[PDB]
Amino acid sequence: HIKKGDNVKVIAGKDKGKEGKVIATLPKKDRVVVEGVNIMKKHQGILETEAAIHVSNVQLLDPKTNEPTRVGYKFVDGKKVRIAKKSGEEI
RNA sequence: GAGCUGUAAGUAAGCUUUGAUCCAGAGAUUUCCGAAUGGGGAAACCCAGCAUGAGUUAUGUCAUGUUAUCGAUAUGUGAAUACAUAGCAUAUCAGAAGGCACACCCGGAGAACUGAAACAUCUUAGUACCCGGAGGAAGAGAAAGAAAAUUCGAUUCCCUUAGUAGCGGCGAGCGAAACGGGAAGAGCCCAAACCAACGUUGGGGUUGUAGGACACUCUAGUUACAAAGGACGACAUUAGACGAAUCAUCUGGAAAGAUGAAUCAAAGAAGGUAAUAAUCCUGUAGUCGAAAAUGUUGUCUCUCUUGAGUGGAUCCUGAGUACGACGGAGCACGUGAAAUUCCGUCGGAAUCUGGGAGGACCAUCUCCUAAGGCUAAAUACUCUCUAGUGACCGAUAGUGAACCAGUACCGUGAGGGAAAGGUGAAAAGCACCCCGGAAGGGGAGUGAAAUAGAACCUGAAACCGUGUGCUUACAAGUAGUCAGAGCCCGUUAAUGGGUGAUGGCGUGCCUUUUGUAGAAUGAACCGGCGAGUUACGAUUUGAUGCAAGGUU
RNA sequence: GAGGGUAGCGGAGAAAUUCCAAUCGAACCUGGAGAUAGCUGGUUCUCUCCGAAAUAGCUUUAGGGCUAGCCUCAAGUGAUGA
RNA sequence: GACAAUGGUAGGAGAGCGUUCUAAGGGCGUUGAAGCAUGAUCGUAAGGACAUGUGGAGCGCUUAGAAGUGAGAAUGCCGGUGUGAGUAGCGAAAGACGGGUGAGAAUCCCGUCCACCGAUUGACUAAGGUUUCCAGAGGAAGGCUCGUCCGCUCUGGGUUAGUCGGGUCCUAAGCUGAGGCCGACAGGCGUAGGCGAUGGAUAACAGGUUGAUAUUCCUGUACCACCUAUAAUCGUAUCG
RNA sequence: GACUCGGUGAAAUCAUAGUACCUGUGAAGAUGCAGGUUACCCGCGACAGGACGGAAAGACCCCGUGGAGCUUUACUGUAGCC
Repeated sequence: HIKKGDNVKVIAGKDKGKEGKVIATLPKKDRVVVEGVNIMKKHQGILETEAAIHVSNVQLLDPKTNEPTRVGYKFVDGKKVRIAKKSGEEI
């Protein structure tokens, strides 16, 4: 659904409306780490680190107008491509 | 199509768009024990022969293959004993052996407690157990039949006939069938007479509205029975792919909730997501896809293939069988007037002008043709698969087992057998300071909440403690009830709440008994669990529809 | 002392109903099996109306059962009750 | 608005309360559901509301339907916790003192006296057990008290054979046996042949050494079986 | 051993208990009922009369149309033998 290094928007949670770059992925549990989201404080001094959120809480913005949208698959070329729902432009 | 190195957090060293892991169909490798099979043996071990190979100056050692016992088939196959029909040796073999599914099927063998209010005939019962065959089913099956109609026409299963006929120390109890309505539905091959070959099957032929041999007119079938061995196109099964439609505001640690305005539907089945989502995620409706491997089939291929036979004198069918007597068993039917069907022992028929049956037996009539074999479909059952369903369970429940359970543990052994689920949305699992040898604890910090800190959701009663308002050391108490001063409080607001100087009355509860304070029985206390239910028949009452008719 | 043999409708016994894995007048385990019990014990919420018997006959019967007699609920026939 | 009825066991009849689930309709809940705790509330009974604290996600109402639908007794089953009660007991026996260790010593370590066994409580070895053996480090639980200690916990170690005891040697009892005999089925007997010590045969001794092994390792001297090459009898042997 | 101190620390039993005596009464032998008499609250060491004291659904006795073992000229069968 969301690949590593793509740009997404937080749709739900405590940081709703925060653009970031995915920098990690956990497909086994469906969780993804997005930079600047879910910062947590650990005890071991206090080392602040970023927690992983649910993959169903982030959306990909349109390339042209930066609008959160769903991903489609036209599959014209021999390799399938990700197509933005709002506009056919590839995401 | 970007991540990966099982459960599992870490600590490491590494692989991967040259496309890793992961999923599916085919191949390779596969130690030792175990039918275990080279010989032994206390299974998972020990000890050998033969052949061919490396190693070693040689011996010791090592590696890869072969050697169990019984069957059916070659070869030699000279003992008592001069045919020889003992043994005895080698060769060949998708020949056997053992193991499951508390389940279904056929056969062998075969109890008891119990009921009859005792008990032996009888019943429970041809049931349990044991053994031995199998097969995806088995078994049965092409009339020596059912009957009495102006007849039907292989077997099996369901409804009905019916709790009827009948059986029975005629007690207790047991218990049919044929007609009629349905599911399914095809039937064939041998022996014999005879015709050709030197106890191989070569032809010929298969039966009752009588057949064949023998004399006589004369141009389709398929390996699921009916004889059996292959070549040839299309659908499904075992990984997948695409797949419509939402944005704000308020309360929150968090929106899917509330408040407004928009949307998709051949998709409003469901499961997740920091709370209750048709439009956030995985899916659903619908529509596509198969290297290679299985199964079901369709086509031509392949094999195999002569049918009506008018006469009718002579010939043919299945024997120690059919049947009888004696002793048993089986048919709903206990020897009874017991027909029909079987086993052991003896005696023993007929031959188409024959033989058998129609509930003893005879006559007449009617219907069939035994003593050889094979045969699919309608039926029974469920280890274990792939989809699903529930006015079923929700941790003392549900399988003994929601946890690594037939495991802790118990027994020499065969066997018996438990207890144990829940932090949070996210480990964000309390850095640091202080008391202490530690354990533990008080602060700080994380979080929405730490009376959520892993002996971790909620946290009832028994039971054990601390503080306090009233009360008690002259008193005889199933401990309560009615009457009633003083002292301390102030509620769901009303003829209020707590404590109790003193007076009247009063010998627990259950079970069982003519009768219990009873010294008759039962309970240490608290919690959970724990006993007239269901399926087929009969009868009566209420309700309801129709009515000389009602209902399948 | 070591290694062996005899098993329950059975073994062993210089004999006691003595022993066969800590209870043997007939061992242990699983199954038929929820054997049978005319005998004991137990059997869970609340109100309203009515309300007994402990007798007769028969009984392989006497602490069991059956019919009759006394209770209750309905539908009926009418002074037939005291 | 009138008169008349209402004690009750075994039993008969009638009307109701509450619990779980289901179908329709209509409603509450993070502005806090169920459950739990408390109170001076309502109805003829079984029972029904309301407020507050705790709790943190489900649950009432109306009519009808369907039941694993109501607990104080069964010497009832399972779990938890009392009473007796700070009561009985703490499993044959001689100990004392001075040092050491340590948070903590009648109980651990070292030393000196004393006491007990000595056909033995001493020294070796079969069966059986199966790491209980050694060293350093530990004190939650186990040890009938204590514990710094341990047959307890953690980490790392320890068993050396041609000759000792068993296999490539033999056999008793007994147990299994190709063919074979006998039996409803299984399977019961049994010959040749095999298996089977508690017995027969059979080549090593004395010292030394480790925290833990010794006829095994080491030092010094032996013996048995089997291989290889080279020399003695100048064979009509030799092996069976 | 018991008894007094330090350490450790069970069991049978148990309807709730603020648990006196005498004469009488009662299902006929009362801590609990009637009438009298006596008794300030709470411990420790001892004795054993009674709570029909506590361990075992009384083995004696009688009942069940209940079991099991044994005996015989009880009934009906049977191995075996002639």
